[PDB]
This record gives sequence, structure tokens and C-alpha cells, in this order.
Amino acid sequence: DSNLAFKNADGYGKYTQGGRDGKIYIVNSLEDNPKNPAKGTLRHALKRKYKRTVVFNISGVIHLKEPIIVKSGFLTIAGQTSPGGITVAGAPVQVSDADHIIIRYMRFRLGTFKLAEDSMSVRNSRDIIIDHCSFSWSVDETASFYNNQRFTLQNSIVAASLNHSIHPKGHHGYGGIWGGNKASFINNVIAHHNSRTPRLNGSRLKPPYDEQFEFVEFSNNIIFNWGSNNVYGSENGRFNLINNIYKPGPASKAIQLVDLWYSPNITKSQAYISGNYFVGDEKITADNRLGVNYRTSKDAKRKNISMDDKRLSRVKLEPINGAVNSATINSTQKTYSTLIKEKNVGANFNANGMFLDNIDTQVLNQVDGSTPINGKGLINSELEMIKSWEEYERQFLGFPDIIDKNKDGINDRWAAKNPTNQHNINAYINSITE
Ligand SMILES: [Ca+2]
Repeated sequence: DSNLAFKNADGYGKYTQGGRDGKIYIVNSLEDNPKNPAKGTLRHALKRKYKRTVVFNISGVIHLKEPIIVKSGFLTIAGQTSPGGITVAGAPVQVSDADHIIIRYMRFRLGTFKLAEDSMSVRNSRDIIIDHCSFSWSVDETASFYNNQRFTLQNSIVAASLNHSIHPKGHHGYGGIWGGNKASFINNVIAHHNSRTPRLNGSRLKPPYDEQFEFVEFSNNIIFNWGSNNVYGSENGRFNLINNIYKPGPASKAIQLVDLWYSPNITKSQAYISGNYFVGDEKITADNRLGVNYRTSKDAKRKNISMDDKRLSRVKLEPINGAVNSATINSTQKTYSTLIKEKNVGANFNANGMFLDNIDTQVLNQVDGSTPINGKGLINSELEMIKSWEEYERQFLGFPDIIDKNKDGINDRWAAKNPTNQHNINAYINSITE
């Protein structure tokens, strides 16, 4: 209850500790020096080895010259402390074999620079929760979260991968590879991807736990304007897929809820698939199995799962290991209202209050149909979406400074107004978004 990572944390990573018991680290520069990272920069902060909450007394775009690989856990990245808001560009932040990490109110937008990379990834970790973040403009995949234990991605925008870009192997507009050992993916908007929205990992890619623990819950997400495929994969992995919203856009070719790949080591009750709303297909909506495809063999094509196939479970599945911290599942109607009308998704606060940047705002408005989409809606470059990087950054620079004379990461003016509590960094950070 008070062990929760934060007030509305849910799903299998909801009890992640992050850096709640650590030092405060203030990032006060947008610079990056991969060779000698200076104190006060993101690279230096994330490479520290002690428990830490990283806060931001700076706003705008951090142009990474190289990836940051995060190996040391007990980390909270409190992106909502930034006066106007932080975007990480140029190279990915890659979490690798780490424990207890909370990441909130952060933007990861690779852009078209020198790497054919993801915007962000988390791998081989455990006790991870990512909340209210925005991911976009990748060359490899936008956001990849696989082979982690006790993981939650919630209330995030994963959108607008770069399709025909600079990847060696050709066009490559992919949402991400999602999987884990009890991993929740809930209340997310996944929009404008040629494919992999997400690609469910299954037991693949050198897992550090055995395949009978590969277990994913995917619920209350909105997938919009996928391309040739949407959700697919999950070889020999189980999953619940409940009360998601599927809304074809002008690029969408596959009309399905999932493309289940060949899974010889599971013969019954591999997935539970129910309550999903397919915009513009009343038959899939009324009976979800009409949108479920299965691959008979390693090289078989997509065909409709046969209707009495027991691969599909009658009841919601549960992981076989430990606490079933499954997320609360709401109706598809409430989900649409919350993410698209209330816009309670993505990096939607800074230290000065609510704020959804123009890129995220456009994406949600296009989902809703209140703003038009040019063509298929699958971009090849962020420069179709922004005039220039310098121009995209300006919007984050026009918010009032957060005065922090004593350098404790607490807004001096909030300290003056909360005397009995003025040194409580947790209570200050909660105040920002509550
Ligand atoms: Ca202060």
C-alpha cells in the first residue's frame, strides 16, 4: 500500500522500490560526454552505483552521443521534477540486468542521427516500472521491454517509429518487443507503427528464466494505425489479452487482434483473449476468436485459430509463480475516455503542472480523429513532424524556473507553503502530479 512504487502504480511491477531510499541526484545540464561524463548530467547520474532518485533542474533535449547502459538499479528517474520537461534523443537509454528501477514522465525520441537504435529498452532486469512516459522516432524499435521479471509499463505513449530510415536491413518501423516473467503492459497508446505493436517476445532471445514462466498481461491498451501486422509472436509464452481497443488507421492492413506464432511446448490454455473492442468490426468485437490467428508450424502462414481450439483458455490465466499482482482492468469505454479524452497518458506533467507536448498531443488527437493524418501516417523521419530539433525544444523552455537555493531537489516555494513537511522529497514529488 505504502510499498507501492507510487500512488497509482499497478500490475506486476507495482511494488518496485526504485530509489526511494537513496541520495538525491540533481541533473542540471543537458550535456553528454560519454568519455568523461560531468557531474550534473544524465549519463553521470544513471551510471552511479548507489540508490538514487534523479531529479531535473533543467529542461529540454539531452542529445546523447552514445547509448547509456544502466547496470545499477535502485534508481528513480523523476522526470516530472523538470520545470518544463526532458527529452532524451540521439541514443537510447538501455536498462540491462538491473533491479528496482522506476522511470516516470520522461520522453525518449531517438530521431535520425547516427545509430540504427531503439529509443529505449529494458532487458534481463527485474522489479521495473515505467509510468507516464513517451517513446517515439526510433530506427530499430521504439520501446523494447522483454525478458524482465515483475515489470510494468503503464500510461505511456509508444508511437511513430521511423519506417524507411537509416536501418541497414531496410524499412523498419517497429513498435517494440514486449515480454517477461509476469510483465504488465496496461493503459498505453501504441500508434503509427508499420508492425510489432508489440511483438510479444515469447520465450526467445536468450531468456534468463525458463519458458514456463514467460507470462505477459496486455490490457486496456489502444493500438492505432498499425501497418502490415500488429500484435504477434509469443512463441511458447502465455498471455492475457483483455479489454484493449484496436482502431485501424489509414495504414492498417492486418485485421486481427493477434498473430500467434508456433508454440509446440504449450498445447492448452496458452492465452485468454476477451473483451477487446475492434473499431469498425462488430464480429471481432462480439467474438474475439474471429480475430485470433495461429501459426501451425515454424513456416506456416497466418490462419484463423480453429474455434474450439483449447490453446485459447476459457478463463483469465494466472502465472504459476508467486504473487499474482495482476493489474486492475477497466472497461474499454473508460479506457478510451481516460487515455484519449482525459489524455492521462504519456509524459503529461512537468514541475509546473499538467503539460502534454505538441508531439504527444497530435498523436492522441489523431487517434481521436480530431486532427488529420497525412497519408498512411507512417513517418520516415521526425522532420516530417517537427521543423527542426531546435524548434521542438523551445516549447519546453517557457515554463517558470523551479527555485532550489539549498539544492535539496525540493521547490523552495513548495517548502515555504508546507512547513511541517518541507524536507520530504517524496511528498514534494508526489505533490507535483497529485
Ligand atoms: Ca529547495
